[PDB]
Amino acid sequence: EIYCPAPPQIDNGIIQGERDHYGYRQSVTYACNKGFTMIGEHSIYCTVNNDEGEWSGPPPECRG
Amino acid sequence: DRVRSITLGNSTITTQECANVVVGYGVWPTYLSDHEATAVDQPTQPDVATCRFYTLESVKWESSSAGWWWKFPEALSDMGLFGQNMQYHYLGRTGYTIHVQCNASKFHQGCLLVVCVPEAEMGAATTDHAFNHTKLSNIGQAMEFSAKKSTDQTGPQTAVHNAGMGVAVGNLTIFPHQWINLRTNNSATIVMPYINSVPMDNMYRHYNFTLMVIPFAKLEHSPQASTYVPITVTVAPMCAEYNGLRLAGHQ
Amino acid sequence: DRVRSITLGNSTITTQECANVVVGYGVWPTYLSDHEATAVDQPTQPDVATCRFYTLESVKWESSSAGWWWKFPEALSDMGLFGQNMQYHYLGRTGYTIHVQCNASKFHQGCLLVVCVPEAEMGAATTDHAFNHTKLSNIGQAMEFSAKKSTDQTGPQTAVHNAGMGVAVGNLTIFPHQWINLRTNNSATIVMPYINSVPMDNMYRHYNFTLMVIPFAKLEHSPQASTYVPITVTVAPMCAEYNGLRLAGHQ
Amino acid sequence: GAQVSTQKTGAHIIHYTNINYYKDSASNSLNRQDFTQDPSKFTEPVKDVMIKTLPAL
Amino acid sequence: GAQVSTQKTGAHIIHYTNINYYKDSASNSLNRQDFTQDPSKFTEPVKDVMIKTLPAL
Amino acid sequence: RAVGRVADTVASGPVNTEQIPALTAVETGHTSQVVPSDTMQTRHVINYHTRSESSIENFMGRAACVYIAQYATEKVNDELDRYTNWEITTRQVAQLRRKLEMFTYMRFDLEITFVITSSQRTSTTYASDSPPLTHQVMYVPPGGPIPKSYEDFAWQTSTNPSVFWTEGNAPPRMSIPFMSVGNAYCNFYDGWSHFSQSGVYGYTTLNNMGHLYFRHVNKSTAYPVNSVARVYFKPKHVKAWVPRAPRLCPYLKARNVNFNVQGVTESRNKITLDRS
Amino acid sequence: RAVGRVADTVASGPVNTEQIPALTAVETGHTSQVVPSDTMQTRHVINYHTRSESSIENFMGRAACVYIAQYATEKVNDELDRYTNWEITTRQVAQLRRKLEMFTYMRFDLEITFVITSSQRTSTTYASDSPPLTHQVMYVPPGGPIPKSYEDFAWQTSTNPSVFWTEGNAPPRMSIPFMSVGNAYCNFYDGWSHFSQSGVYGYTTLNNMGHLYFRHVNKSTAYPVNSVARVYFKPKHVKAWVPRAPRLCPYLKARNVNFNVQGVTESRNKITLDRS
Amino acid sequence: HVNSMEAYRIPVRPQTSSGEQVFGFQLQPGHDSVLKHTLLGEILNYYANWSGSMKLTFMYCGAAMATGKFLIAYSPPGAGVPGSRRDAMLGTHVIWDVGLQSSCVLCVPWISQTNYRYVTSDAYTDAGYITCWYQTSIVTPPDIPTTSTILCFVSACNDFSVRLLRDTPFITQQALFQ
Ligand SMILES: CCCCCCCCCCCCC/C=C/[C@H](O)[C@H](N)CO
Ligand SMILES: CCCCCCCCCCCCC/C=C/[C@H](O)[C@H](N)CO
Repeated sequence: EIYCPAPPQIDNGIIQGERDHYGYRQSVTYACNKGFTMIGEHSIYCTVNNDEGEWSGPPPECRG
Repeated sequence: DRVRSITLGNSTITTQECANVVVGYGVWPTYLSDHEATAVDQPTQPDVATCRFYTLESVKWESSSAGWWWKFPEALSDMGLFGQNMQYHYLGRTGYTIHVQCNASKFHQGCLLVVCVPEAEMGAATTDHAFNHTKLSNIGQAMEFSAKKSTDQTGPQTAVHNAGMGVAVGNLTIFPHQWINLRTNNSATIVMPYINSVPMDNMYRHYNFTLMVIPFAKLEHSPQASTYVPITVTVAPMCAEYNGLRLAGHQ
Repeated sequence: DRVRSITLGNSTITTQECANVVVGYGVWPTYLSDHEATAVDQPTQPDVATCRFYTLESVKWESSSAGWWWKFPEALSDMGLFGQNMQYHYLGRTGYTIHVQCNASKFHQGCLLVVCVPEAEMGAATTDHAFNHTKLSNIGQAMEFSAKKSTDQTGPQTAVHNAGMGVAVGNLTIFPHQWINLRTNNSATIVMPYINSVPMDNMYRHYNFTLMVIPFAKLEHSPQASTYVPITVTVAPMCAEYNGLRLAGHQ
Repeated sequence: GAQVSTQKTGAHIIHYTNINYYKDSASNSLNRQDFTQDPSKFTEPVKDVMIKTLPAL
Repeated sequence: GAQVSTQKTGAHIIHYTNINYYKDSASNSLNRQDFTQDPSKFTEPVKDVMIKTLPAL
Repeated sequence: RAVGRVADTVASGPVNTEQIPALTAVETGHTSQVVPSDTMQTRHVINYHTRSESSIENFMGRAACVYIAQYATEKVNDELDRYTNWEITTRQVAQLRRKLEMFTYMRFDLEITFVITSSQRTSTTYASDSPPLTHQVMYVPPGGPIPKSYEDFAWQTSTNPSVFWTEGNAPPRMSIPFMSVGNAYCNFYDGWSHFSQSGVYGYTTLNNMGHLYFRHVNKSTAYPVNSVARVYFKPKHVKAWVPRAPRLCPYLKARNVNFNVQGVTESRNKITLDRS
Repeated sequence: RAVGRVADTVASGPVNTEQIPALTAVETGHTSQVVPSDTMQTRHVINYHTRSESSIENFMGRAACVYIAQYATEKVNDELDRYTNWEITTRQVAQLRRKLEMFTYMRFDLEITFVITSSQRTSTTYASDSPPLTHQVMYVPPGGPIPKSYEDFAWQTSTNPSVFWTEGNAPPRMSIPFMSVGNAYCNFYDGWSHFSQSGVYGYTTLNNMGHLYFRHVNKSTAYPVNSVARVYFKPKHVKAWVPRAPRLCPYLKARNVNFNVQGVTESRNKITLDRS
Repeated sequence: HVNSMEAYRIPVRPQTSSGEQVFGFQLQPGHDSVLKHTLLGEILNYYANWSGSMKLTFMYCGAAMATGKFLIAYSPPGAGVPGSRRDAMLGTHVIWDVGLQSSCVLCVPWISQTNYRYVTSDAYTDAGYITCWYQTSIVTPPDIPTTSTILCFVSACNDFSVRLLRDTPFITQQALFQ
């Protein structure tokens, strides 16, 4: 099996439900802390394009 | 009117913005007659226990989406007594009723093509390389076309403008189809009879057809609208019968 | 003559020293009529896929043997589509055809009683102690009566002269039975209709009857004869139907 | 609506009278006069009939 | 003036007898055998009839 | 089919049609008439189930106690006098009161049973020879002359109905016609008693059914004995109109509909369920 | 011939034939139908013997006691409280239980009789004048509100059936219809109570017929008295299905079919006999 | 939430993943805390048996521009509680589409081995579970609030029947009222 990265995340947010190993189609979900408003969505997931990796999109950000 | 209600087995489906019902090539699904049949055994015909609306998993319509394809009956292989009668039997003959449903709003826009392609033989991503049997069709998750060409070593060709088979994607409208136009339509339903050159065949080494849905006009809304519209498929077998009871497969 | 042939489903059974057929209490197994039924749903009735001769494992007739008991339908719980229709359904109503077969020679001696006891509620070995649900009936292996009284902490009472239920073992001949007398007989067959006070019931929390075989006159032969005579049971459901399709049990 | 039936007397004024008073049927008297019997379900539970004079085998 | 009506028995000697003794009608027995019902006053109290297969709107 | 026999389910097949028996509108105030054979496939079962135990004669036609009347043979106070009284109202018990406030207007004939059980009062000694005591139950109509005391000649039952009972026998029974002056027994009367919207509020002003006076006919006892008279109403030939919602909160007063507030139902911990 | 009349023996002669009425096969599971006139020479007798006392209505139709309910007038413990209860089951006596476990499925209407016999409790003295005590027997259905104590308003018998009885009269009798929810009274239930094959085993899970609450209506007695209420079931209009073998070993528990082992019969000293 | 009007309000909102559970309760119409105190609860609690099927009529009380789809399922009590929408689609279910008709009637049928079921629940006559799952999602235009409300009504069909009168365990008392 192939395993997705951790990844090094995130600015102004927090992790909900952290398992150490991320596999196929499993999504990370990041809530921004109390005092920051959204820029875009929350949850990205893992993809496969070659035999290694990878993640699907860019990480979110929050303004406040 | 614009309302229709389908009731198969113990489960029913109601719609309120339904265009019509496209009954395949003009054929309602029927049983095998006594002069088209070949197998000399007695078939088992479960009426209510099999023919009902098994719902799949709901896929997400991204704004950058490309399309998705399911492959039947192997996409119905772990649902109910369908996936149990498929193991204990060599043959199998059935028609289907496929109900693709997607509601967003009157402030969203987008248009899907919902087609049922008989025997969509798919070309390889990298040629002179036989691709995997799970990169064509996993058991429950759909599959996804790519936005550009594929460079996989053991997968199919997932460029959506070539529809996987190698034809122009706009020429798919001879296979029995509908559209889900979020301006008017809400749900597309196709009644597909059993299409094969043999009366009954195996269920595991042969995908009788392929349900492809493809967003032609992409999903675009306001940034303050609902940023998650799902697409659920609710497929039901019809007039199913199986033959040649042996031990459980499928090796 | 002394030959009979039963054909159920895709499988047949031939005998050449067969006494007769004991059709329960005079009732051939039938389907549920429209005025005895209670469940308002439509039942699934698999004709050939279920009603066939599932053979169990063959048990060994020792010279010091006591007896064996099976508990139906829970002894047919991992055979074919019977054990799959039992999981995906709340109710279930069926009759059976039980064929116990044992051939040795014309130089062996012995006599079995082959009985089908409706609702053989079994007493505990050690009282004020609820016994286990697998010391009554495992899924495929039969069970065995003991030769003397039992001193188990969580088992049933397996003294064979009291037949488990607490009655005299010779008084079991009102339940529909036969005998396998190795002088004349070879195989015993009982056709048991559906015996219950409800039209359909659950299949897992209720054993509708109990097939007990007991050697009355024990197996004795020469020391130079064949020192291994087996006893095989070949039970087939008849007129089976199930109701209330839900997800797979049985917890 | 009276009912007059036969009393139980020996075999070598022989009537009685029954008026049901209560509106139910659980409130009836006992049904002591049903002597129908069919013992061929337990004595002859066989599929092929066996004449008592012919050999059974 | 006797009255003979039907007892309450189950559905797969079935009569009873009622003599009113007292001159009033408050002195009667209970009227346990009226099973008429009309639930359309509470289920369908509408002015325009609504067929269960047509849309209500 | 016979009367009171519930309907059976007809056969059905796999439909695909423009008929929608499941979609409706509650905004019209119309309860749906969906047969189970409309939304799924059902067989043809035949229901022999009768609705016998649901009718108002089978429902209300069971005798329920309404009062516990206490009296004695030697007066100790005015709660345990030589006689007693009971202003006739069916709102003093909690069981029959809820069965009668399920409908607004009722019209029922009654039959009354008294279960009168004497019991010897505690004292220093108890040994005596006592004749079997006799009880008198007089029904004073609304407006009649009430007995101010025992040994009064208002107990002469000159025109009022009275029953007598020597201990040991069957309990007494008498039947009562529909005794109202309107056309139905108003269980609920949303209004006042005086015309200037004052006085007393509710159904107290409409309950004018009289009194019920109990006494011992036997004059003396060597050691006193406290009797307990329980009254058992039972409606019959009953009609019922305008069904109410059944009462949630338990009662407080025998003339008001006063109540404390409570929740609508018992609370669980989460709205969903979780088990695979 | 009339119904229930046993058959007579026809005449026979000295045969010499290929017909063998005596030779058969038990391996077929068929009991022989050999008339005595088949294996010997018999005359022509006429049997007038009726089978009246063997039918299930004549067999089961005799009243048998099922419980001994003890209660008192002054509470000393919770076994001799001011009231008592009885979870309704016919498996507490040894005589009627064996008559009902001779068939698997029964369907019988019942009629219940109570023989209630008070008896004075031992004390220093006994001299008192006591009114005749009154007993109340309430039948709580499965799920109803049970009375937690005496002087509780659950005894109001608002909807539950209740009988009253003043001592000295005939015993009370009421009839009960076929009260099951299935289609027969399952005497034996070979199965568990929960779906994962656990819980309680046997016919305990199917016996849900309610309770039966006894009490004294009379509030006090100068010196206490212990009453004994015996309940007498009697089946009628009875059907019976799937006959069982009759039980050899005597019972142990009132909910299980637990038993000790014993021999099949009484033992003699030798298999043959000897006398000339 | 029983001491307010928030008891009747089943809340729905736009989701992030489909197939989640809206509500869920056991089908015990005389003993379960959801159903024993309604109009089908107070009349059924006067009895001891009940037969026949029931209804469960819904009503979307959201905005007129919103759009949802739901899957209401009744599963017989064999295999336990359905865990996800894939486990609950196998039993009885009805796919409710929210349109101009703002109601949908799941008619919970009568599947039982006994002719009657007890009101106060025993494990021999257990009756099932009623769930409801997000079929697709809630999709709204802008300038509409998120939290909506679905009202759930219960009724009986024309084959309901009750038996074996008793007294209700809801109205108690200690002393007489004066
Ligand atoms: C010899 C004694 C005879 C006693 C005669 C008493 C008969 C009077 C009983 C009145 C019957 C109706 C009782 C009142 C019911 C009310 O309408 C509702 N409960 C309102 O509270
Ligand atoms: C006023 C008092 C009325 C009392 C009403 C009690 C009636 C209920 C009696 C139930 C009748 C069936 C008794 C149970 C028999 C069982 O089927 C077998 N013995 C199994 O143990």
